[PDB]
Amino acid sequence: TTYADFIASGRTGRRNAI
Amino acid sequence: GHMGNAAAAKKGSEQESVKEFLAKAKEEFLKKWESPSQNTAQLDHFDRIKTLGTGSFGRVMLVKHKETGNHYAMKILDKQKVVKLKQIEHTLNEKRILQAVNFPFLVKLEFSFKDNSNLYMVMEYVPGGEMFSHLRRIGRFSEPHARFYAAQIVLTFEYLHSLDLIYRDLKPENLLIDQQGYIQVTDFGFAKRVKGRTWTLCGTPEYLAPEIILSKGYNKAVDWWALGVLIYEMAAGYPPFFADQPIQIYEKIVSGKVRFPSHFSSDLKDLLRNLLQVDLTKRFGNLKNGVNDIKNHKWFATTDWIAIYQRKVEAPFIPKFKGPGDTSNFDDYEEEEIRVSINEKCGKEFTEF
Ligand SMILES: N#Cc1cc(-c2cccc([C@@H]3COCCN3)c2)ccc1N
Repeated sequence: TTYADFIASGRTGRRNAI
Repeated sequence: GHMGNAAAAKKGSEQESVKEFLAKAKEEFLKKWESPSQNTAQLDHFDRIKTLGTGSFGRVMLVKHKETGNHYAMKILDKQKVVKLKQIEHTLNEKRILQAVNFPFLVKLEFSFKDNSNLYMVMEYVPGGEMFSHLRRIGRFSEPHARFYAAQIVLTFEYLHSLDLIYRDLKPENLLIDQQGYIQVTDFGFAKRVKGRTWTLCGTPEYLAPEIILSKGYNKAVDWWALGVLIYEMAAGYPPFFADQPIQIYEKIVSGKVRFPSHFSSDLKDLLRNLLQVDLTKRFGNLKNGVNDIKNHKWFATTDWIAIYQRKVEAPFIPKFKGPGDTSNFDDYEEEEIRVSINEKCGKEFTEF
Protein backbone atom coordinates (compact mmCIF):
# COMPACT_ATOMS: atom_id res chain seq x y z
CA THR A 1 0.00 0.00 0.00
CA THR A 2 1.07 3.62 -0.33
CA TYR A 3 1.44 3.98 3.44
CA ALA A 4 3.64 0.89 3.61
CA ASP A 5 5.72 2.32 0.74
CA PHE A 6 6.14 5.53 2.76
CA ILE A 7 7.41 3.58 5.77
CA ALA A 8 9.74 1.63 3.48
CA SER A 9 11.23 4.85 2.05
CA GLY A 10 13.07 5.62 5.27
CA ARG A 11 11.94 9.23 4.92
CA THR A 12 9.30 9.38 7.67
CA GLY A 13 11.46 11.47 10.02
CA ARG A 14 12.39 15.11 9.91
CA ARG A 15 13.78 16.00 6.51
CA ASN A 16 16.83 18.15 5.95
CA ALA A 17 17.08 20.83 3.32
CA ILE A 18 19.42 20.40 0.35
CA GLY B 1 -22.96 32.47 -13.72
CA HIS B 2 -21.65 31.06 -10.48
CA MET B 3 -22.56 34.11 -8.37
CA GLY B 4 -25.59 36.32 -8.16
CA ASN B 5 -25.26 40.07 -7.84
CA ALA B 6 -24.94 40.30 -4.05
CA ALA B 7 -22.31 37.58 -3.81
CA ALA B 8 -20.29 38.93 -6.74
CA ALA B 9 -20.27 42.45 -5.28
CA LYS B 10 -19.24 41.11 -1.87
CA LYS B 11 -16.38 39.10 -3.39
CA GLY B 12 -15.20 42.06 -5.47
CA SER B 13 -15.21 44.33 -2.45
CA GLU B 14 -13.30 41.78 -0.36
CA GLN B 15 -10.67 41.45 -3.08
CA GLU B 16 -10.27 45.21 -3.36
CA SER B 17 -9.88 45.45 0.43
CA VAL B 18 -7.05 42.91 0.28
CA LYS B 19 -5.25 45.13 -2.24
CA GLU B 20 -5.66 48.10 0.10
CA PHE B 21 -4.34 46.13 3.10
CA LEU B 22 -1.32 44.89 1.16
CA ALA B 23 -0.42 48.36 -0.06
CA LYS B 24 -0.30 49.64 3.52
CA ALA B 25 1.59 46.55 4.70
CA LYS B 26 4.23 47.09 2.03
CA GLU B 27 4.75 50.71 3.13
CA GLU B 28 5.26 49.52 6.72
CA PHE B 29 7.60 46.70 5.68
CA LEU B 30 9.79 48.96 3.53
CA LYS B 31 10.38 51.40 6.39
CA LYS B 32 11.71 48.63 8.63
CA TRP B 33 13.54 46.94 5.75
CA GLU B 34 15.49 50.15 5.06
CA SER B 35 16.19 50.97 8.75
CA PRO B 36 16.51 47.69 10.67
CA SER B 37 16.43 47.46 14.42
CA GLN B 38 19.65 46.45 16.15
CA ASN B 39 20.94 45.72 19.64
CA THR B 40 17.70 45.67 21.64
CA ALA B 41 18.75 43.45 24.58
CA GLN B 42 21.78 41.66 25.99
CA LEU B 43 22.52 38.10 27.07
CA ASP B 44 22.45 38.75 30.83
CA HIS B 45 18.82 39.84 30.53
CA PHE B 46 17.91 36.16 30.15
CA ASP B 47 18.15 32.89 32.05
CA ARG B 48 18.84 29.81 29.96
CA ILE B 49 16.36 26.98 30.53
CA LYS B 50 16.68 24.25 27.92
CA THR B 51 17.97 23.54 24.45
CA LEU B 52 15.04 23.08 22.05
CA GLY B 53 17.15 22.20 19.01
CA THR B 54 20.75 22.03 17.78
CA GLY B 55 22.18 22.09 14.27
CA SER B 56 25.07 23.01 11.99
CA PHE B 57 25.90 26.59 13.02
CA GLY B 58 23.63 27.14 16.00
CA ARG B 59 21.02 26.19 18.56
CA VAL B 60 17.58 27.30 19.71
CA MET B 61 17.17 27.62 23.47
CA LEU B 62 14.23 28.30 25.71
CA VAL B 63 15.13 31.32 27.82
CA LYS B 64 13.35 33.39 30.46
CA HIS B 65 13.56 37.17 30.61
CA LYS B 66 14.72 37.89 34.15
CA GLU B 67 12.52 40.93 34.79
CA THR B 68 9.21 40.02 33.12
CA GLY B 69 9.49 36.26 33.55
CA ASN B 70 8.42 35.86 29.93
CA HIS B 71 9.73 32.90 27.99
CA TYR B 72 11.32 33.25 24.56
CA ALA B 73 13.07 31.05 22.00
CA MET B 74 16.64 32.31 21.51
CA LYS B 75 18.48 31.27 18.35
CA ILE B 76 22.23 31.38 18.95
CA LEU B 77 24.60 31.38 15.98
CA ASP B 78 28.37 31.07 16.31
CA LYS B 79 29.82 33.81 14.10
CA GLN B 80 32.94 31.82 13.18
CA LYS B 81 30.82 28.80 12.22
CA VAL B 82 28.50 30.95 10.09
CA VAL B 83 31.52 32.29 8.19
CA LYS B 84 33.02 28.83 7.76
CA LEU B 85 29.74 27.41 6.43
CA LYS B 86 29.32 30.29 3.94
CA GLN B 87 26.08 31.47 5.56
CA ILE B 88 26.82 35.17 6.21
CA GLU B 89 24.35 36.56 3.69
CA HIS B 90 21.57 34.11 4.63
CA THR B 91 22.03 34.88 8.33
CA LEU B 92 21.96 38.66 7.86
CA ASN B 93 19.01 38.37 5.48
CA GLU B 94 16.99 36.14 7.84
CA LYS B 95 17.32 38.68 10.66
CA ARG B 96 16.56 41.61 8.35
CA ILE B 97 13.37 39.91 7.13
CA LEU B 98 12.21 38.92 10.62
CA GLN B 99 12.56 42.39 12.05
CA ALA B 100 10.71 43.95 9.06
CA VAL B 101 7.68 41.67 8.54
CA ASN B 102 4.47 41.79 10.57
CA PHE B 103 1.72 39.20 10.17
CA PRO B 104 -0.22 37.10 12.68
CA PHE B 105 1.22 33.78 11.43
CA LEU B 106 4.87 34.92 11.20
CA VAL B 107 6.96 34.54 14.34
CA LYS B 108 7.97 37.78 15.97
CA LEU B 109 11.54 38.78 16.69
CA GLU B 110 11.31 40.36 20.12
CA PHE B 111 15.01 41.21 20.56
CA SER B 112 18.29 40.77 18.76
CA PHE B 113 21.90 41.46 19.70
CA LYS B 114 25.42 40.16 19.24
CA ASP B 115 28.55 39.79 21.38
CA ASN B 116 32.18 38.86 20.73
CA SER B 117 31.33 35.28 19.68
CA ASN B 118 27.65 34.91 18.79
CA LEU B 119 24.57 36.36 17.14
CA TYR B 120 21.29 36.15 19.06
CA MET B 121 17.72 36.24 17.76
CA VAL B 122 15.15 36.23 20.57
CA MET B 123 11.80 35.11 19.16
CA GLU B 124 8.42 34.33 20.61
CA TYR B 125 8.25 30.93 22.28
CA VAL B 126 5.65 28.77 20.53
CA PRO B 127 5.01 25.94 22.98
CA GLY B 128 3.08 23.55 20.70
CA GLY B 129 6.22 22.75 18.78
CA GLU B 130 6.33 21.65 15.16
CA MET B 131 3.33 20.60 13.14
CA PHE B 132 5.51 17.68 12.02
CA SER B 133 5.29 15.85 15.36
CA HIS B 134 1.54 16.31 15.68
CA LEU B 135 0.99 15.10 12.12
CA ARG B 136 3.12 11.97 12.55
CA ARG B 137 1.44 11.23 15.90
CA ILE B 138 -2.18 11.70 14.77
CA GLY B 139 -1.38 10.16 11.36
CA ARG B 140 -3.28 12.55 9.15
CA PHE B 141 -5.50 15.58 9.59
CA SER B 142 -9.16 15.55 8.53
CA GLU B 143 -9.93 17.88 5.63
CA PRO B 144 -11.39 20.69 7.80
CA HIS B 145 -8.32 20.52 10.05
CA ALA B 146 -5.92 20.58 7.08
CA ARG B 147 -7.93 23.42 5.56
CA PHE B 148 -7.65 25.56 8.71
CA TYR B 149 -3.85 25.37 8.48
CA ALA B 150 -3.80 25.70 4.70
CA ALA B 151 -5.81 28.93 4.88
CA GLN B 152 -3.20 30.47 7.19
CA ILE B 153 -0.42 29.56 4.74
CA VAL B 154 -2.40 31.01 1.81
CA LEU B 155 -2.78 34.32 3.64
CA THR B 156 0.87 34.31 4.76
CA PHE B 157 2.12 33.70 1.21
CA GLU B 158 -0.25 36.35 -0.13
CA TYR B 159 1.37 38.75 2.34
CA LEU B 160 4.98 37.66 1.71
CA HIS B 161 4.60 37.65 -2.08
CA SER B 162 3.19 41.19 -1.99
CA LEU B 163 6.53 42.21 -0.42
CA ASP B 164 8.36 40.33 -3.21
CA LEU B 165 9.54 37.72 -0.72
CA ILE B 166 9.69 34.09 -1.85
CA TYR B 167 9.72 31.71 1.12
CA ARG B 168 11.18 28.47 -0.32
CA ASP B 169 11.12 26.15 2.70
CA LEU B 170 7.57 25.25 3.46
CA LYS B 171 7.19 21.89 5.26
CA PRO B 172 5.57 20.66 8.51
CA GLU B 173 8.96 20.76 10.25
CA ASN B 174 8.97 24.58 9.80
CA LEU B 175 5.45 25.32 11.07
CA LEU B 176 4.97 25.73 14.82
CA ILE B 177 1.58 25.52 16.56
CA ASP B 178 0.75 28.19 19.13
CA GLN B 179 -1.36 27.96 22.28
CA GLN B 180 -4.48 28.99 20.33
CA GLY B 181 -3.84 26.31 17.70
CA TYR B 182 -2.71 28.75 14.99
CA ILE B 183 0.44 28.44 12.86
CA GLN B 184 3.70 30.33 13.35
CA VAL B 185 6.21 30.38 10.46
CA THR B 186 9.79 30.78 11.83
CA ASP B 187 12.65 29.97 9.42
CA PHE B 188 13.57 32.59 6.84
CA GLY B 189 16.99 31.22 5.97
CA PHE B 190 16.03 30.49 2.36
CA ALA B 191 13.72 33.46 1.83
CA LYS B 192 14.72 36.02 -0.77
CA ARG B 193 13.43 39.33 -2.01
CA VAL B 194 12.75 38.47 -5.67
CA LYS B 195 10.57 40.63 -7.91
CA GLY B 196 11.31 38.46 -10.97
CA ARG B 197 13.23 35.19 -11.13
CA THR B 198 15.92 33.51 -9.11
CA TRP B 199 18.07 30.42 -9.63
CA THR B 200 19.38 28.87 -6.39
CA LEU B 201 18.89 25.14 -5.80
CA CYS B 202 17.49 25.16 -2.27
CA GLY B 203 14.67 23.54 -0.36
CA THR B 204 13.71 20.09 0.83
CA PRO B 205 13.45 17.25 -1.75
CA GLU B 206 9.80 16.31 -1.21
CA TYR B 207 8.74 19.97 -1.47
CA LEU B 208 10.79 21.09 -4.48
CA ALA B 209 8.90 22.39 -7.50
CA PRO B 210 9.78 20.83 -10.87
CA GLU B 211 11.30 24.03 -12.20
CA ILE B 212 13.82 24.04 -9.33
CA ILE B 213 14.76 20.41 -10.03
CA LEU B 214 15.12 21.17 -13.73
CA SER B 215 17.63 23.99 -13.02
CA LYS B 216 15.37 26.71 -14.40
CA GLY B 217 14.98 30.27 -13.32
CA TYR B 218 11.91 30.30 -11.11
CA ASN B 219 9.53 32.62 -9.29
CA LYS B 220 7.07 32.77 -6.39
CA ALA B 221 5.02 29.98 -8.00
CA VAL B 222 7.36 27.50 -6.31
CA ASP B 223 5.70 28.44 -3.02
CA TRP B 224 2.27 27.57 -4.42
CA TRP B 225 3.60 24.18 -5.57
CA ALA B 226 4.95 23.65 -2.05
CA LEU B 227 1.54 24.53 -0.60
CA GLY B 228 0.07 21.70 -2.68
CA VAL B 229 2.64 19.31 -1.23
CA LEU B 230 1.85 20.50 2.31
CA ILE B 231 -1.91 20.18 1.92
CA TYR B 232 -1.50 16.71 0.46
CA GLU B 233 0.82 15.62 3.29
CA MET B 234 -1.48 17.05 5.98
CA ALA B 235 -4.55 15.30 4.54
CA ALA B 236 -2.87 11.97 3.61
CA GLY B 237 -0.20 11.66 6.30
CA TYR B 238 2.52 11.22 3.66
CA PRO B 239 3.66 13.51 0.86
CA PRO B 240 2.72 13.08 -2.81
CA PHE B 241 6.24 12.25 -4.01
CA PHE B 242 8.55 10.04 -1.96
CA ALA B 243 11.14 7.33 -2.49
CA ASP B 244 14.26 5.94 -0.84
CA GLN B 245 16.57 8.43 -2.53
CA PRO B 246 16.08 12.04 -3.64
CA ILE B 247 16.79 11.36 -7.34
CA GLN B 248 13.80 9.00 -7.46
CA ILE B 249 11.70 11.67 -5.71
CA TYR B 250 12.74 14.16 -8.38
CA GLU B 251 11.73 11.82 -11.21
CA LYS B 252 8.26 11.59 -9.69
CA ILE B 253 7.95 15.35 -9.18
CA VAL B 254 8.78 16.18 -12.80
CA SER B 255 6.58 13.37 -14.24
CA GLY B 256 3.27 15.26 -14.15
CA LYS B 257 1.58 12.35 -12.34
CA VAL B 258 0.25 12.39 -8.79
CA ARG B 259 -2.00 9.82 -7.13
CA PHE B 260 -4.42 10.44 -4.26
CA PRO B 261 -5.82 8.40 -1.36
CA SER B 262 -9.40 7.23 -1.89
CA HIS B 263 -10.58 9.30 1.10
CA PHE B 264 -9.63 12.63 -0.54
CA SER B 265 -12.67 14.62 -1.58
CA SER B 266 -13.07 15.54 -5.23
CA ASP B 267 -12.74 19.22 -4.28
CA LEU B 268 -9.39 18.51 -2.61
CA LYS B 269 -8.12 16.52 -5.60
CA ASP B 270 -9.08 19.32 -7.97
CA LEU B 271 -7.27 21.93 -5.88
CA LEU B 272 -4.19 19.73 -5.61
CA ARG B 273 -4.07 19.00 -9.36
CA ASN B 274 -4.07 22.77 -9.95
CA LEU B 275 -1.34 23.48 -7.35
CA LEU B 276 0.80 20.43 -8.24
CA GLN B 277 0.75 21.50 -11.86
CA VAL B 278 4.08 21.07 -13.63
CA ASP B 279 3.07 23.49 -16.42
CA LEU B 280 3.65 26.98 -15.05
CA THR B 281 1.12 28.51 -17.45
CA LYS B 282 -1.53 26.48 -15.67
CA ARG B 283 -0.50 26.47 -12.00
CA PHE B 284 -2.83 28.14 -9.52
CA GLY B 285 -1.23 31.14 -7.91
CA ASN B 286 0.63 31.90 -11.17
CA LEU B 287 -2.27 32.92 -13.43
CA LYS B 288 -3.90 36.27 -14.23
CA ASN B 289 -6.19 36.04 -11.18
CA GLY B 290 -3.29 35.33 -8.85
CA VAL B 291 -4.07 34.13 -5.34
CA ASN B 292 -7.80 34.49 -5.96
CA ASP B 293 -7.87 31.25 -7.97
CA ILE B 294 -6.85 29.52 -4.72
CA LYS B 295 -8.95 31.53 -2.28
CA ASN B 296 -12.08 31.15 -4.43
CA HIS B 297 -11.65 27.41 -5.04
CA LYS B 298 -14.51 25.15 -3.92
CA TRP B 299 -12.33 23.43 -1.31
CA PHE B 300 -12.09 26.78 0.49
CA ALA B 301 -15.78 27.70 0.11
CA THR B 302 -16.38 27.45 3.88
CA THR B 303 -13.30 29.52 4.75
CA ASP B 304 -13.93 32.98 6.21
CA TRP B 305 -10.61 34.56 5.28
CA ILE B 306 -11.03 37.64 7.50
CA ALA B 307 -12.01 35.54 10.51
CA ILE B 308 -8.86 33.41 10.03
CA TYR B 309 -6.72 36.56 9.82
CA GLN B 310 -8.40 37.97 12.97
CA ARG B 311 -7.84 34.63 14.73
CA LYS B 312 -11.55 34.42 15.53
CA VAL B 313 -12.05 30.86 14.22
CA GLU B 314 -11.94 28.12 16.86
CA ALA B 315 -8.96 25.92 16.12
CA PRO B 316 -9.57 22.20 15.55
CA PHE B 317 -6.60 21.24 17.74
CA ILE B 318 -5.10 22.88 20.84
CA PRO B 319 -1.71 21.44 21.91
CA LYS B 320 -1.67 20.15 25.48
CA PHE B 321 -0.90 23.08 27.78
CA LYS B 322 1.57 21.93 30.44
CA GLY B 323 2.51 25.35 31.82
CA PRO B 324 4.24 28.47 30.49
CA GLY B 325 7.74 27.22 29.78
CA ASP B 326 6.98 23.53 29.33
CA THR B 327 9.08 21.93 26.59
CA SER B 328 7.24 18.62 26.01
CA ASN B 329 6.65 19.36 22.31
CA PHE B 330 10.38 19.71 21.56
CA ASP B 331 13.08 17.07 21.62
CA ASP B 332 15.72 16.59 24.31
CA TYR B 333 19.34 17.60 23.68
CA GLU B 334 22.59 17.58 25.59
CA GLU B 335 23.14 20.98 27.18
CA GLU B 336 26.32 22.73 25.98
CA GLU B 337 27.95 25.92 27.21
CA ILE B 338 27.42 29.35 25.65
CA ARG B 339 31.03 30.50 25.29
CA VAL B 340 31.80 34.20 24.84
CA SER B 341 35.38 34.93 23.82
CA ILE B 342 37.37 37.85 25.22
CA ASN B 343 38.13 38.92 21.63
CA GLU B 344 35.62 40.07 19.03
CA LYS B 345 35.26 37.63 16.12
CA CYS B 346 34.15 38.49 12.58
CA GLY B 347 33.15 42.04 13.50
CA LYS B 348 33.24 43.44 9.96
CA GLU B 349 31.19 40.59 8.51
CA PHE B 350 28.31 41.14 10.95
CA THR B 351 28.21 44.95 11.30
CA GLU B 352 24.64 45.01 9.97
CA PHE B 353 23.31 42.47 12.46
N1 LIG C 1 9.33 28.52 19.99
C1 LIG C 1 10.08 28.46 19.14
C2 LIG C 1 11.04 28.32 18.09
C3 LIG C 1 11.62 27.07 17.86
C4 LIG C 1 12.49 26.86 16.80
C5 LIG C 1 13.09 25.52 16.59
C6 LIG C 1 13.36 24.69 17.68
C7 LIG C 1 13.85 23.41 17.49
C8 LIG C 1 14.09 22.94 16.21
C9 LIG C 1 13.85 23.75 15.11
C10 LIG C 1 14.14 23.23 13.71
C11 LIG C 1 15.14 24.13 13.02
O1 LIG C 1 15.45 23.67 11.71
C12 LIG C 1 14.71 22.48 11.41
C13 LIG C 1 13.23 22.70 11.54
N2 LIG C 1 12.92 23.20 12.88
C14 LIG C 1 13.36 25.04 15.30
C15 LIG C 1 12.79 27.95 15.97
C16 LIG C 1 12.24 29.20 16.19
C17 LIG C 1 11.35 29.42 17.25
N3 LIG C 1 10.76 30.66 17.46
